[PDB]
Amino acid sequence: TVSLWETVQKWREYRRQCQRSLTEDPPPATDLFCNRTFDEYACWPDGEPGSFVNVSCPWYLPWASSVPQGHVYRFCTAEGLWLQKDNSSLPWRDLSECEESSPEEQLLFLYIIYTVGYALSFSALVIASAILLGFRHLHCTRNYIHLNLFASFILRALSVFIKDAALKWMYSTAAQQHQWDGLLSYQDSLSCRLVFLLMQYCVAANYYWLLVEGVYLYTLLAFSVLSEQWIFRLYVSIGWGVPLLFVVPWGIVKYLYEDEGCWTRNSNMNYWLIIRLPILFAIGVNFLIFVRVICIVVSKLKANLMCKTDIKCRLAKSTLTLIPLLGTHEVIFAFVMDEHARGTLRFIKLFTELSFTSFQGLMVAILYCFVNNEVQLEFRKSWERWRLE
Amino acid sequence: QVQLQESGGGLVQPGGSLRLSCAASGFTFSNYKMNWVRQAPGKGLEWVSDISQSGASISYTGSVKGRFTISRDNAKNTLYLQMNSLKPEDTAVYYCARCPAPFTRDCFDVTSTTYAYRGQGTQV
Amino acid sequence: ELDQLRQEAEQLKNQIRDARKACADATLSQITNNIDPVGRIQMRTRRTLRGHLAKIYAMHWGTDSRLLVSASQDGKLIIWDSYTTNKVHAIPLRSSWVMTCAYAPSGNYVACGGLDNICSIYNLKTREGNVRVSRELAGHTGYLSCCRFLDDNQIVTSSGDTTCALWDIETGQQTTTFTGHTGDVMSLSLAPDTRLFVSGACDASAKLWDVREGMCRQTFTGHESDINAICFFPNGNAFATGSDDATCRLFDLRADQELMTYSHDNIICGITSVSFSKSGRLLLAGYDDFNCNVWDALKADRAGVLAGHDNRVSCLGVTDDGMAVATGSWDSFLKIWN
Amino acid sequence: SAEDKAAVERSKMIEKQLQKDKQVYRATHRLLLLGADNSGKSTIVKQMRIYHVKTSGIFETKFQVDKVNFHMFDVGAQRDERRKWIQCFNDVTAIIFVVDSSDYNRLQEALNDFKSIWNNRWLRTISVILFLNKQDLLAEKVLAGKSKIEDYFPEFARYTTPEDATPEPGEDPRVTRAKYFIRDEFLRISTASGDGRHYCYPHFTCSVDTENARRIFNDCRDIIQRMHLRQYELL
Amino acid sequence: ARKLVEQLKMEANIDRIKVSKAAADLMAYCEAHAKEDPLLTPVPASENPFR
Amino acid sequence: HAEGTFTSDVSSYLEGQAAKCFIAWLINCPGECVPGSACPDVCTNTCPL
Repeated sequence: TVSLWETVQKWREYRRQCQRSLTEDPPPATDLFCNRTFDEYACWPDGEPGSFVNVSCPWYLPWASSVPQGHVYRFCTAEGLWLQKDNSSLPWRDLSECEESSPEEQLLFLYIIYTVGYALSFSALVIASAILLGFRHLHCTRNYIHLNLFASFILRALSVFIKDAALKWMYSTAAQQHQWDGLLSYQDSLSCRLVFLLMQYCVAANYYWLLVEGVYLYTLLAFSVLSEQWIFRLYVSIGWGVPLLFVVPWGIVKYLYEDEGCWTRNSNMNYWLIIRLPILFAIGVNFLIFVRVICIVVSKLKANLMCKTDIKCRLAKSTLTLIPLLGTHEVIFAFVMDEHARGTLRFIKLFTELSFTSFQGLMVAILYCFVNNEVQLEFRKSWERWRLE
Repeated sequence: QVQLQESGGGLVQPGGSLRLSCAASGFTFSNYKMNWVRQAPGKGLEWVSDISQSGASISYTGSVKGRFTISRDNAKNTLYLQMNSLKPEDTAVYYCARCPAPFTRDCFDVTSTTYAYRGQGTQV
Repeated sequence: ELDQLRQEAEQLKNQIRDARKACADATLSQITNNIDPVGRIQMRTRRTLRGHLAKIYAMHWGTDSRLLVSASQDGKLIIWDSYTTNKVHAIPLRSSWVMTCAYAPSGNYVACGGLDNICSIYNLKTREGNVRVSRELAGHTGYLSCCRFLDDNQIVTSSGDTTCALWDIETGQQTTTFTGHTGDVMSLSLAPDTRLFVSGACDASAKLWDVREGMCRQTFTGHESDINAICFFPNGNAFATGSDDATCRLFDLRADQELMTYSHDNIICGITSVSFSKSGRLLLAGYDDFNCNVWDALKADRAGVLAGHDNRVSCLGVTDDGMAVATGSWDSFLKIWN
Repeated sequence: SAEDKAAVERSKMIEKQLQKDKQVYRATHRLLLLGADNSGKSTIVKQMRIYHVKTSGIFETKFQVDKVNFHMFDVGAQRDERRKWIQCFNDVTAIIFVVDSSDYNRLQEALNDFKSIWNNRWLRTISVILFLNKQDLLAEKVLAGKSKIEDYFPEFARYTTPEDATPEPGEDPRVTRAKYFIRDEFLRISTASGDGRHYCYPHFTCSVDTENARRIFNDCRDIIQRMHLRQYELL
Repeated sequence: ARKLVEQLKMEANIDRIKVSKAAADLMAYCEAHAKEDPLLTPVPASENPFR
Repeated sequence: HAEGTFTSDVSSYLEGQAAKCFIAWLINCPGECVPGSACPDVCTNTCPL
């Protein structure tokens, strides 16, 4: 995980040492011997004319420790003329001594899948928010929480898009050349880090709004009637401000200790725990709420002499409806930590979580703004009102 | 005007048969639910039977269940009640009451003491 | 024997029926097929008023075309300023089951009543400026269905015990009691002279009373269900009745016969409230299908619909100057249509 | 615009008071009490009055169970006809219906009133809590004999005690047979319309059972939970 | 027994007029008063209190 | 979450590839292994000239 900037700095130090050696060393060229030079890769001293003995593999290489005694070679002629290879302008040189696309197809596949899912979810949730706000009849506290959840999903999708764009800009050809020159690139900017801080905040806000949805449903089912005017403000504060209690500290820690490149890498897992732990707490609480709500539903179905044969079909439909509203699909691989996820298991976890979370926004919009009976009734009433003009 | 008239009744030996004809005028007889309410002497009004507007949903009281039968004539706006096997405790005044709300199944206050949509009644 | 009296009663009645038929020679439909039709009229909700917790069961227009009063089953009586949608008063009620409301023709008093069988009169104007219960009227053995302020000191009420009464605020007496109905008197309306009033009951009939005399003058039949509401033509010689049979009807006092009936096949829900316009050409009727329909008083054509309500429309009243119409529905909302 | 500012301030004060009243109104449950004259509903309302005007017309009994503050309305001096004023109670938490199980002669009449209440257009979504009151008299009647409930309802002998029955210990099979026969007679009309919009909760209240408030609280908790689950399309 | 008989006796003595005359009076009233009916003839928004 | 893990994996791979291309440009691959003479593996990647 050696960055390009570190390798560039090491090569700059190597070049400075090479320039110092080009002058301070005694001249062994008695008469038309080999000539010391620097081919931008390694220091080439004046050797014996008519020999191939050369220097070892240089440092500053990103792989570094690989056959330390290995030596790159180049032969001197009878007059030490750095014999030509295949009639070119570059002397013959053998590099097979310090020679150090599997993890690309998977990444491209995941990127395509989750980008498609997030675009579909963004469009569907924009339409759903428009539908919910347009009709004045659907203006309860539950629909307000639904609107907040939709806005959080939209913000998450937008942050993901901006993060992908910033990743594309970070490692562009122009940025790579600029870093080769030595001057400051996009990686040293401030908006670059703010993009990923915004992405982290949006993700945390999405998880905590799923938690708020679950908590509101549980309070409706279990507790008594509370002041909706005072409880909606508390729920909004919990959803939007609690992620600021562990996202801003994470950004501060990244600024102070582990800056690296644009806060995109997690070389230290302890600083990654700052974001990973509260989200896990939200997921666990939401799973407990899901279990309690499913128990309540199955208790309702198994009573009042209604239970004849449709206990399993209705329960299956209710569970499949409740799964995307809460963060329950993610509990399968949520407890498989990032440190212990390696090999094909890590790819399976990443694929499942990314794809399901990408399409969760579209699923929520479909199940709570299009198939909803109240929305369909509102549309029917609006059509009937328009019909008579 | 809502007018209901009943024909028949009288005095017959126990176990006999009687026919009651109810004539209704002043409203669309085919868009209403008609009920039979009887009141025994020295006793309050008691619901007997009801006929749905479509002539399908028909119910009777357990006292006369399986013995009293009804007929409706929406074209003639008349109702015919046929009874058989008269019992000594079946002597009462029968009124062909009408449910107030049209085009509905339920109807309240059919057995009211001062129901407006009730005929004079014929003693049986 | 009394059977002879019973048969002569209907004899002296059928004679009335055939006299009415003889006095009838032409229908309003034939005469009215000359005038240009009113045509499609579109009304838009200029202002909506929110704040009632539960369904709205009654309303009244103040005699200034600005102030509005509305009663809801949450136990709250609210007085609005229809121009600016400002809640002038928020009087809380003793009993939450209020079924009727009224506004005095002076702007000083507001009446209400309902399932508590008590007509409560509130004094809007007070020395300290706070609304207080000026008087409570008791004596009705049934739920109060409607009440109208005949004067600053006289009020006429109709209850569910098949009676109507005239009350004096300063003593809470029953100086005049109008009996004769054979069902729950659902609504009543005063003629624009404070001389006679009509009252429609659940017996599918309406009667004309006299506050000065005290007994019914004529009675009108023709309906096949409960008369949910009643109104009065501005000229004072006619009145329109809405019933649960989804058909409105027009009656005339001097003609003493049914004039013509408003009905349509598409609509099936019963009437809830009716109200004539200032010129007497438009008849607005509420419906349980969540919208109210305005029909021309002569040609019986659906000029338009005020479809803007999410629940049953219960109260509907045209302003005194005719500038606007306001409908209150069970969705706890009031709308001002123009 | 000083007068306009004063009017706006008055409207703001009134709106804040309206919100304060709205909280309390939404925090309480309203119940409607129904039953015949010989149903014992007066005794029930009297006992729950202490558990926690001449013409009248309506009554009130505010009893609190675990801080829920149920409002319980009993209709007083009103005419026999109830078709019109029953529309007022079209949005209540539940309707409590009390039946005299012992009175076989008027049992059928109670059945028709329950059927009319169930099938009413404006009470389609309102659940009903059923109280088959006067259970001790029903118990003593069958043991005392000379009752012959089969004549009124020619279905008793062609009927068996359901396996769902959970009779109290030390009680005769005949008494629980009759109890569940009457309960199923009501449940036959209960489970004949309404689909899954409103249900019926039957209970066996003997004469003075102090757990009536607990039963009402449990039934209202079930009703609210079912409503909330229906709003989320889970049920 | 007597109250209804007396009331119907009062109802019997009536001075009802022809329906056509009353109908014509109704038409005359609507024709005369239709000029100043805001609902029938939409009043322009300049003087309409409800903008 | 998975978004952060995927971003970290992608960024780490991209940084490694950028370092490999810097080394390849240092070698000057187009002129280095013309006659198949010890072709470096860093020349197989795609990046500026």
